[PDB]
Amino acid sequence: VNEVPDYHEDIHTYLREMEVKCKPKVGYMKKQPDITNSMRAILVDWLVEVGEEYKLQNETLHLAVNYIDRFLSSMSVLRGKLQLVGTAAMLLASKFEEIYPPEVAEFVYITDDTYTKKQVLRMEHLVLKVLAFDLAAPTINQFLTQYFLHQQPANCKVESLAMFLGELSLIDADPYLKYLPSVIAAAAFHLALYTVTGQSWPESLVQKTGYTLETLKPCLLDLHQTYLRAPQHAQQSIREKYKNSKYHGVSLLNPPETLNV
Amino acid sequence: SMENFQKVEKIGEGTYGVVYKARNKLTGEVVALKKIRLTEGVPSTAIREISLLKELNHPNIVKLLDVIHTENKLYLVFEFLHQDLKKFMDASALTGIPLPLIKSYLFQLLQGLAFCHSHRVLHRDLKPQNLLINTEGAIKLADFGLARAFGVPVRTYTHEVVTLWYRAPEILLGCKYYSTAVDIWSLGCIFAEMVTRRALFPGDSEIDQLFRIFRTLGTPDEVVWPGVTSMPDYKPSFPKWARQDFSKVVPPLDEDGRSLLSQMLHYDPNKRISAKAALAHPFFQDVTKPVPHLRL
Ligand SMILES: CCn1cnc2c(Nc3cccc(Cl)c3)nc(N[C@@H]3CCCC[C@@H]3N)nc21
Repeated sequence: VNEVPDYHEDIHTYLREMEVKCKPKVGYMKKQPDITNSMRAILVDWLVEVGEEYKLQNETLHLAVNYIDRFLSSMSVLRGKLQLVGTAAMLLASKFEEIYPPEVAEFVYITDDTYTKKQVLRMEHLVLKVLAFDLAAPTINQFLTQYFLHQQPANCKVESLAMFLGELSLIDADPYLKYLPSVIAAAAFHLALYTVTGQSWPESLVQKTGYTLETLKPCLLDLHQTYLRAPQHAQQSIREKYKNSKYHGVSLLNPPETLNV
Repeated sequence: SMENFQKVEKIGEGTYGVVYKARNKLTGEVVALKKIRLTEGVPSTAIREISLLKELNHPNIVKLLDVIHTENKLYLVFEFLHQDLKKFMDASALTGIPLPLIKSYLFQLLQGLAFCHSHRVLHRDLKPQNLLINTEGAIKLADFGLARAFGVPVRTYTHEVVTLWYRAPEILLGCKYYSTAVDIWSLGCIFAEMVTRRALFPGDSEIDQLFRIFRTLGTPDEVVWPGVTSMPDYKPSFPKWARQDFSKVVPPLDEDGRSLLSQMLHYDPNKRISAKAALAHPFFQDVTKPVPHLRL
């Protein structure tokens, strides 16, 4: 009943549909005159830090990122205001998803008084207007937790390693903006399964999703490379986070040298 | 937008905001306005209601028509409905509600609830004050202030949920997780209430509520509900009341109604009937949609 057997299939179908409607414009960053993929990389890494400081759910982070990409898909923003957008997004996400959201005043504190409370609250309203209140977006995590139900024997290092890889994809718009949440989550699940147990993407998820190892190959290649290059990446907050016992220190596990794909 | 609406009268106060009846001057449409005043920005209560109700279009869920964002206030424009079920039950206190109407309203509430659960949404406050009815014979789920989008499987959500009288045993006993079953419990308490015109478990505290439920359905043990003996707020010193016949719990109800109600009030959330399966139950064999019997 906690896995809602009577409804999980209707819910998966619904999320596949919404995934397409909540998609950011794939090539939004070139039409932004003052900001770059490098600057958004810095911002997402900062949000991961904020999430660990205030002990927020991982879903909260994934949602915030979705709100940011959609807002920037239609609104030009100067480099000096990118942090104000990102802070409002995290406030909106916490209000939606958290049992105990932090107060507005703590969202002002974590910006080092770069912005006023009046500014944060007004940016909240503008983000709502731009998104037309469509805040219940599907995320990588929403698919991943469903996929986890198809394990022979459930395995905690598999689950935490898929979460970590999914989270890594949030930092790099190029090229993860061209892949849908359900696909990135499928690549991350297969890659975690293989790395830990040597197993592959099961026939039961071929049946649920329609996705095969061949249709996942493109995203699965980019994600392999991201995993390999992670100790060298300019932003390290996710690797640091997944050292914790809470996530079974999975960022210490060595990636495989090759895929067999 | 706001200059086309003419306020008619106040209706009353909800979970949050205040509700008015009003008229669209150009179009003729009668609507219900929920006014929310703008401390902390936009309340999470409204963020959830607005986002979830925009996604949910069904004939047994109240329709959200527009959001008017005047930066000093927020106005929610809704289809107008003539009464709630609670008030209608008082208007039928002597006389009763005819059985074909109870059957119709239970059937429609299950359709609406099945639709919520298929779209990843938990109501959380299903009671007769939150169920709205019209002249043509419809009933609709309303008030999504306490609602919440869930994941599969569910995580730990807020504990301080559902009005006391309609609150499921798994919430009362402090379980880590609750799911869709919580809304079915409430709907079962309501079905009994339509038949009887008085609440089925009217407790005055968390512990009295629990004791009233155990007195009617039996104190649960490990055979009827595996795990109950280990729940955080279970106490070995609870009294062990015997379970009474359901023919005594709701005396006027036929054999089919009793079957359905027992299945909706099952102790174990894993065995409790789903809204989707309840639509196929023999109770609804002959169902229709008559108009209410009194004026609204
Ligand atoms: C916002 C969606 N909505 C549409 N129509 C609504 C409504 N209708 C009426 C009209 C006249 C009497 C009554 Cl009890 C309800 N009441 C209503 N809420 C009131 C608020 C407190 C009094 C009881 C009822 N739940 N909400 C309604």
